[PDB]
Amino acid sequence: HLSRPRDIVKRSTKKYLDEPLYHRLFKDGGSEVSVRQQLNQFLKGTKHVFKWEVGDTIKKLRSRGLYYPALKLSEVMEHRGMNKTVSDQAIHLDLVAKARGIAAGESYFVDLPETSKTELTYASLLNCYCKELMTEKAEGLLNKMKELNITVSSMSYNSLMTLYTKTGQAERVPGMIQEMKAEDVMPDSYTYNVWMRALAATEDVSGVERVIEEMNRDGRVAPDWTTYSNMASIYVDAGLSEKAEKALQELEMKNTDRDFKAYQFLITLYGRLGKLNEVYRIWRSLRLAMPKTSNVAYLNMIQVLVNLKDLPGAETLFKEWQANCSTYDIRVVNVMIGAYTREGLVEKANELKEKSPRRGGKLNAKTWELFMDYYVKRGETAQALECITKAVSIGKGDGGKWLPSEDTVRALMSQFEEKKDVNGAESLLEILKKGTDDVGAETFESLIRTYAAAGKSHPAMRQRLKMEKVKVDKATEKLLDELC
Amino acid sequence: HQYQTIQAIPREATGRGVSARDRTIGRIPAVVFPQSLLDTDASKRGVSRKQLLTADKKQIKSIIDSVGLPFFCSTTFQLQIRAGQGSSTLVESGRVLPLKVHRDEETGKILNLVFVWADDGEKLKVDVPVVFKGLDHCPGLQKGGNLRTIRSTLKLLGPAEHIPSKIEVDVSNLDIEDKVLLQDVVFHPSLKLLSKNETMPVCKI
RNA sequence: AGUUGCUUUGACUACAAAACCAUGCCUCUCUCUUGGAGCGAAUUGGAUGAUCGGGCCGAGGGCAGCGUAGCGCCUCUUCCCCUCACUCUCCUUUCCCUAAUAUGACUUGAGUCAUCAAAGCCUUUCUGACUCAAAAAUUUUUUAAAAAAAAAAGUCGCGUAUU
Repeated sequence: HLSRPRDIVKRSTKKYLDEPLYHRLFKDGGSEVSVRQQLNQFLKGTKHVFKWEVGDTIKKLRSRGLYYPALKLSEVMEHRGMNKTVSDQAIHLDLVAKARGIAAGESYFVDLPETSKTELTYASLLNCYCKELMTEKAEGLLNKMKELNITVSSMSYNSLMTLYTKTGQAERVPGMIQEMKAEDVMPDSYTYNVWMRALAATEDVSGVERVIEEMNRDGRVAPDWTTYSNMASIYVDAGLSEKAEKALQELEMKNTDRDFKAYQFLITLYGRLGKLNEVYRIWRSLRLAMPKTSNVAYLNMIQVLVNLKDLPGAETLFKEWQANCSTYDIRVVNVMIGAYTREGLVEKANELKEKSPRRGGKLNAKTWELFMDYYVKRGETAQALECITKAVSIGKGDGGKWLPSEDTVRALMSQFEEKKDVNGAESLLEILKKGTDDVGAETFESLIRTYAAAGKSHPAMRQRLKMEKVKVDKATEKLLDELC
Repeated sequence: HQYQTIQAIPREATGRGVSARDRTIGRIPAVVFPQSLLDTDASKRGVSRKQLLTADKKQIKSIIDSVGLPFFCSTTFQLQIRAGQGSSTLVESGRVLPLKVHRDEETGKILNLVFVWADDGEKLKVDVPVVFKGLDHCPGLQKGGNLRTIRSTLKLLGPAEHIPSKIEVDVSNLDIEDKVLLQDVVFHPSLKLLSKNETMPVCKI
């Protein structure tokens, strides 16, 4: 056709790729390593691509959080001769801020030419400010835009409102919506969504009934399932049930594209309400919308079923996931691991722990956290020590460090008080020392008295000055300076 | 154990593509209803508990390999309906008498199931094939005669509690050119026939 | 001195949607590419009941030819296929509607804009996966010791009975 001459089916195979780039980069999987390997193999080749092909590739790589390969492809293909326009420069600015940080994004914006510093680049930098929560520089961009008469779109106002909601100054939203209505700016559905969220955050449930009637009066915005998701979340957190069911049934009517996240929202909202029959009603629709169901829907479903106490249904779902799983997801195991430790059927939890790494799932930290929860409920402390050591050795799955909860630490130390396990208390303190540099809220401030078994340590209040100036209760130093 | 229990799952989406997708999963569509819905008169079409079902492939095939194919419409089962697969909660329960399977003539895979509720005291018509026992010991068969299979099924009308899954006769006492009528067939005295028996046997040598 | 290299190579498609509350352990743990659940229709279905018509098997007495068993003619209705009502729960062929199919809706009229060391090699060094070397672990065999080995699941088929 004359509309689209650069067709991807009829194009030459000697010059161009045999399959589209957004199909080629995802051949070996969606993993970071496989995407990087595919990009490295492609950039060394002698086959070429289209500009719209690279644009859709950038959007697909951005849509799954793959920011480094998207930035690398954009930089290399611009270096090879593909000229960025203003829109492509806005997308590249957002990609730079996503990958190398806002300090790199600011330098890219400065090094941009002057005729490229238009409303698209300004709005992209504003969004990259609000997503990184820098209120002062945000407002410094805002008054500069208002001074230079750059057209402020609804996207910028929604970005500021989401920034206000996340920072905690959520009372500014009702002033700002009337500001953007006074400045002749029509809103979108996300404007009503953040307005509703700020109104519910202001402890005002009765205000969300006058906004829905106003957008019904407007007649210009299309209501979407995200609106009803916000209504369902606000009502379920507020305890109202029938209005939440009406919102969720309207949500089910609005989900015409069979969205996986929307189905997850139905499942978790009906699970938090507690209605098992309609939970299974949406679940059968989910199995009718995707036969090869991913592990995320199982992760939601089995957690909902065990929070609604359907344990043999969860056990049959486990066998279904076993017989149809391609990746042995450890979180699926770890849901019923914590289930079997909470209801105490510990032999089957131990069997799953043994059989997971053979089938191909290595243990993360939360399984050991649930087992030390089990051991701190049943009073065995040595096995809680053996669990917390392996938990801090594994650490977090995103590169963080695992730290035990304050309530569990407090209960474990109260258990240490009775048995006079000074060695156990010292090992727990050493573990917390390795975990964190601070180590103290209630950890040892009133907990010198575990030394009241036989003698005490040497330093006499000088060790307690070492760990960054802690302060103890007034009724704690008396048995300390009695024993000197 | 005496009778079989059939676990079922409800249905809400009906159609050819949805049925083929349920069979892609391995679930077979089905229905359950009382008999009063099947009457021609809407006056006798009363309060009908018509309901849609889906059935597990492994359980249906296990029952079929257990009991046999053409005897399926005679025997009764206990239907248990639950909200989800393997749920600890039940919706309803009862006894049912099947009348219809759907199977493709190529591979024989089960395609549809038709189920009729069989509550206490319900009078239902049924077509039961008969079973001949004592073949190897029949003196007419041993001496040179042959047992001609005349009639296959008989019509029975009676309670849901006491319908036999199979009809047995004794043919070990027949010499050659001997026949046994349908009135000599061992069956329940409270059970009625509604069949044109007349001067016809079930078997003859 | 002669050959081969050094000798540039690309894009032009118009595109800010990158701002999200739920469960949250890195919640898409890896989704590239799937027709519809339209209250939508036409032939077909049929989970249903009889009439009319046609068509086997068969049941007796017999006219009929034997010491059991007959060949044509003669009284019969079950059973099947149609037909008229009820009829949407499985199946075949189509048609409409929706979704999807990469965005949006003259000046390369012989141009404008980028690129102008690519490809190798050798030292380090951060982080992942695999082969493992070998030991501790558990089973069998051999005489507490020495040799070899699986652990966890799905699928097909056979014979046989415990709610």
